[PDB]
Order: sequence, then C-alpha cells, then structure tokens
Amino acid sequence: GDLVGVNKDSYLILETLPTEYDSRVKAMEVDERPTEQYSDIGGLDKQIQELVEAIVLPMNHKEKFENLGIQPP
Amino acid sequence: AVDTAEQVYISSLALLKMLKHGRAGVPMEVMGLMLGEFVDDYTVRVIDVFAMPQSGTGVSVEAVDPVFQAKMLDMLKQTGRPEMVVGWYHSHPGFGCWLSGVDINTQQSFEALSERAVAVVVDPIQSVKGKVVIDAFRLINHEPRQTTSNLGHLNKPSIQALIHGLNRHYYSITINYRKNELEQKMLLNLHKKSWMEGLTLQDYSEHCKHNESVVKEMLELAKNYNKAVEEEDKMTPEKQDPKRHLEEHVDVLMTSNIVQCLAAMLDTVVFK
Amino acid sequence: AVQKVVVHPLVLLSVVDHFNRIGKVGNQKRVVGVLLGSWQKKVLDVSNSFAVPFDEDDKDDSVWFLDHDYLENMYGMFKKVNARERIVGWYHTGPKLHKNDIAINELMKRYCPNSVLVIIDVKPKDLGLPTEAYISVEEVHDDGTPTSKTFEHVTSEIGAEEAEEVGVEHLLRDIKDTTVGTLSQRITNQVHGLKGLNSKLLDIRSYLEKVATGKLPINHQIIYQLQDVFNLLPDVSLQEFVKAFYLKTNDQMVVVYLASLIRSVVALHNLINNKIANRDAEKKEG
Ligand SMILES: [Zn+2]
Repeated sequence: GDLVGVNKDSYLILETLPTEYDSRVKAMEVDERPTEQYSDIGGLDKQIQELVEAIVLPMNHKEKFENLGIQPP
Repeated sequence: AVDTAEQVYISSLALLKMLKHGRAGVPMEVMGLMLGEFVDDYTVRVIDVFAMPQSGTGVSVEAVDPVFQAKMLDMLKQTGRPEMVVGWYHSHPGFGCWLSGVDINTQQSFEALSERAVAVVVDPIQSVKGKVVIDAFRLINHEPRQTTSNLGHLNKPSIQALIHGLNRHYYSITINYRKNELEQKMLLNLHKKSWMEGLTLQDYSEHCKHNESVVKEMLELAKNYNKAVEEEDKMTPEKQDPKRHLEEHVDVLMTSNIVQCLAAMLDTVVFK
Repeated sequence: AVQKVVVHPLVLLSVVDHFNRIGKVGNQKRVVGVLLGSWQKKVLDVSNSFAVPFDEDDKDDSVWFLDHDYLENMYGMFKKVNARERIVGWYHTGPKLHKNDIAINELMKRYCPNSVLVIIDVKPKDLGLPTEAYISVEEVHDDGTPTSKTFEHVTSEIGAEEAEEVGVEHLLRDIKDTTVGTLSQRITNQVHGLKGLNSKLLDIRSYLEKVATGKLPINHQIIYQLQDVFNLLPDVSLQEFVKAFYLKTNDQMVVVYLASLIRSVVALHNLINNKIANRDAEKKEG
C-alpha cells in the first residue's frame, strides 16, 4: 500500500513517493492560522480553561500527565 | 537521379537480429542500425544488424549514441565487417508498420546523413505464427517516384500506414530476403527430424487410445452421414459435417495406423 | 558438470556469416568467436555470438591470437544492449579440433569458469546436428591411465525462441516441407532413419577397425558401453512377444480395414452422384 513511480512502459519502480491522502483532505488543514485571542472571548473563561486543559496541556508538556499516569482526554 | 520502384534485400542474419531485438524490447520501442551496401540505384542491400543501447529518450536521433556507434563500427571493421551503415530499424509493438512523426524526422536526419538511407519498422508482437510484419520506408522531397517497371505493384499497401502516410509523407519500398543455399538447410536443422525420431515407435497405449477415440468419432460421423444420404431427395438444392469430416478422419487414422505398423515392423526385423 | 547445451538460430547464422565474411578474403581453416548464453538448472541456453579477431599458425599449433581487449569491450557493449547474456563458451568452424584449441579454452576460462566450446561445421550440410559441444576436463581417470587436459563431449541440440522461430520459418517457407506429411514424409523419414542408423553403425565399424588394428587407443570406456548396447538388443521372435506383436498388428489391420472400407464407400457415393449429375445434364440438353 505504498505510492511508487514506475516506468511508464516497463512498470519498473524507480521512485518512491509520499503517500497522498486526498485533495479535499489537504484542503481541510489550516494554513492561514487565524488571530482571535483568548481575551476576545468574554464570560466563557471556565469553558476556555476546560478546553485548554483538555487539549493544549497534553500538547505542551505530557509530563504532568505521565507523572500521574493519566490518559489525557 | 530520381529513384524508382527499387528493392531492399535484407539477409537472414539481419532479419533474425531485428526480430530478436524487437521481441526483447517489447513493450518499449527499441531501435538499431543495419550495415549494408548501396549496390545501385535500383536496390539497397543490408547485411548484419546491430542493436544499440535503449536510452530513456525513446526512439529518436538522440537515442543514437555517437560513441557507441563509432566504436561498434570500428570493432566490426576489425572483425571483418567493413560494411558502411545505411538503414535504421525500430520496433512498433501493438501497432502496424508506419513512420510516426518522430520517425519522419529521424529518417530525415538519416537521409541527410548519406542520401538514400532506408527506415525499417518491425512489429515484434504482430510478427508471430509465421507471419512477419516488416516494412521499409523512405521520405519524399508532383511525382513521388519513377515507375519504370511492374515490380512496384506486386504488393499492396495497408490502411494503417495509409492514414499514417504510407504514400503521404513517406513511401514504402518492397522488401526481399537474400537467403542463400548455405543458410538454407543450416536453419532447417532446427526442425530437422533425427533418425531416431524417424524410427521412434510412438507409444502403443497412446496409439490405442488414439484409434479408440478416432473410430468412435467415425461412428458418430457416420450416424449423421446416414441421415445426409437419406435426405437425397433434393429439396431446395443447397460443406459442413459428414462427408469431408469423415474424409479427414479416415485419412489421419489410416496414415497413423500404417506408419505405426511400418515402424514397428521395421524395428522388429532390422534391430535383431 | 553440464548436462545439455541448446543452440539458437541466431548464433549459427552469425557464425555462418562470419565464415563467409572471413573466407571471402582471408580463407582459413577456421574462424573463432564467442558465444553468449544463460543457465537454467544445469542446462545452458546460448543465443548470442560475436566474431573476435583470431589467428592460428599453420603447423606450430601453439601460436595464436585471440584478442583480449576486443573480447572484453565487445562483451561490455553486448551487455549494454542486452545484459542477460553473459560469456559462455566459444565457437569455431574447423571440422576438427587442434592441439592449439585447449589453450583457447583455457583463455576463455578466464572469462567463464566452465566455458564450453562449440564446433559449427558450416561447410557440411549433411545427415544431422551441425553443432558439437565440448567441455574441459581434468581428472585422474580412475583406471590408472595418465591424466590429461582433455575435451569431453556434451550433448547439444538446436532450440529456438519464438521470435527466432517465426524468423527462421518465414525464410524456410518456400523450401519448407509440411509438418504433417501424412504418408510421403513419414515413409521418407523412416528411410532416412535407416540411412542414419546404417551410417552410425558403419562409423562404429570403422572405430572398431582402428581399435583392433591398433592405430587408435583403446578407450576402455564407451567400448564397454558399446558392449552394453550390444547386449541391449531386444531379441524378437520370443514367443509371447510374437503373440503380442501379432495381436497389435491385427488391431492395426482391422482399423485400417475400417478406414479403407469407408473410403471405398465414399468413393462409390461420389461416383454415383457424378454419374447422376452428368446424365441429368445430358438428358436436359436434348
Ligand atoms: Zn517509430
């Protein structure tokens, strides 16, 4: 299940290729990187903290979770 | 002067070299050169053919390595072949004999090289079962060529190269094979039956099985041969089924039985 | 060892062309070239060959050119066009070996560990098998005879790849005799088989003449294999064999009876219809 470039007539593999998922799938990823600050959200501070501790903290550290032994959400 | 109906004699060695290289190249087109003599304005002789390395550029002028060609020519001159090169052949597997747009220009360069160099197209996958699809082409510069003889229309062109230009941009030249008596029955040794093969007694169990099957088929043929003769009344006067099928069956059965009996007998009396 | 070598049309046509090429101007008893082939199991398949600059002295039988660098770079270029074919064996056209040939084979062994030599007698156009194959052997002979650097026969035959097969058939087409040849070709093949058997038996006669008279050394080998051959004859006229032979011959006879009788019946059926048709035409004409 690998992507390889072969000879157009003799079909001999003469290149390996990076796996291509789909054009749409490549469209889904974010490249513009929007700029809305957390301070721009008002009143939702508790929910913001919930989402941050659920998502960002597993990204940044992974040590405070493993030191406990928890599976991050 | 202006060319004519002309002819091109290619030798047995050349033809086999071309066919072998083409069957090696399929499905990728391959090309090489033939050595020969411009013997006269009315025929061109080619003897021996050497293939040349298959570059990724495909069949083109760039595919002709000058170093390989030059040193191959030098070493053939040393080995005893001083034959100066006219003619290039290439393979078109899966489609008929015709000069593609690339081929037109390659032959234009080749003609500019000597003058009367001849292009050769071989289809190695259609040249099979005893038929060889070989053909040879030359480019035109009103009147395509001089028809001063009848040996120009002893052959017939083909529609494939007709649209691809068998008379339009290039013209096909009749192809002849200059085999000699020495190559004759030198090649024949390949299918030549050996004397032990001649005195071989086949296989008695298999021969009995063969007779068993053929006589039963004879019975089933005669069954409807009876009906055919019983409808002799000549309603709506009409070669399928009984008569000639019975003929071929009796012929093959009789010859097989006769030859087996004769071989068995000869072996019995001669071998002790 | 090597049990078989199969030789394709291309090499034999190439060596014929080489012989005509050299004998055209430089007529010489032989020409020498190099074969290319591949190995399946322990059988060898040879389809490629090129001429190499060669020279032999007339009688010194030790003086010889075979071109090293020419052989090497010609092989390199033939590998460039087709890399499957590697150097196996060398060919020459002389109908006879020479005391000088084993040196040629030893040189060729530098390029192939078990290089095999092939004699292709182009001039002969005779009974059969225009190719002879020989390997190099060096062994103690196991019987007290002095050991020697020797050539040993290996059986050879002609086989064709499909492209070479259509190529050869197309050229043979005009002189080609049919493969089936119901009666004529089969009877001629049996007569030719008797001819070949007689020729081989006469050759064995001449060998035994030379051995008994002493001008040829006793090989001990083969001659005892020849004695095994002589004890292998079946000795027909043993009674149960006679009974079986009569039974099978009678089966062939009844089968050919049926075929001949049906042939007579169909012949009569054509005859009667032809008579009816021509008589109908005659009656209508009036
Ligand atoms: Zn082309």
